[PDB]
Amino acid sequence: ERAGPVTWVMMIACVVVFIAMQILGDQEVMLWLAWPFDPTLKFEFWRYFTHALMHFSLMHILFNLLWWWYLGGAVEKRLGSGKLIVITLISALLSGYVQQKFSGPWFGGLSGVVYALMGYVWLRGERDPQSGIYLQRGLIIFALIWIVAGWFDLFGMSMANGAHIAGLAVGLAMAFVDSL
Ligand SMILES: *C(=O)C[C@@H](NC(=O)OC1CCCC1)c1ccccc1
Ligand SMILES: O=C1C[C@@H](c2ccccc2)N1C(=O)OC1CCCC1
Ligand SMILES: [Cl-]
Ligand SMILES: [Cl-]
Repeated sequence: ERAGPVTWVMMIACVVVFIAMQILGDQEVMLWLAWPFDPTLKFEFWRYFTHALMHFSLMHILFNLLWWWYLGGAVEKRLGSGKLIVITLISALLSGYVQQKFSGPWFGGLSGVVYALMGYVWLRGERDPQSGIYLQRGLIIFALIWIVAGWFDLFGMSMANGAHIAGLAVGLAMAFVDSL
């Protein structure tokens, strides 16, 4: 029993980066991995994605990776690595875009991506049971509680509601496309 290669490599990468952040401090790692925060950086193309790899607390990374492991892992197993890769790239790009637009380039984390995955697995199951992909009732509840936590700032997070929504929109859009 094991998480697929994308699911696994993403978790490893997040952990390595989290470690780098402990050794060097958050700021220094952000200096290299954050969304372009200066026009002289706009052509360092890894930055449009690598912001998703940074986490700022234990909770952040523990919870993001837990949801990534479960939702990302299920999508990878049942729908393929390619599917997970595309959901990840698109949600990371759009949620990052929306985030920097409203609040500037200093942010990070897999939240945009897990919102997408959450939206994807849920809607897919709603519209296409026979797909084998669905979000259990109990998990819908826990997902909702964390959405509330982020919406009303019960727990301080890196990204704002807008970027979380942008992540969700991506997942819903792809599930919708997929269930035609
Ligand atoms: C990202 O939004 C950070 C939070 N993760 C999250 O809320 O994900 C839920 C689970 C399914 C999608 C919404 C977060 C949670 C706990 C601690 C810190 C950050
Ligand atoms: O988020 C989530 C899903 C739920 C959960 C359920 C079982 C194991 C781990 C996580 N959860 C969460 O926030 O649960 C809290 C209550 C008990 C563990 C932490
Ligand atoms: Cl595993
Ligand atoms: Cl966040």
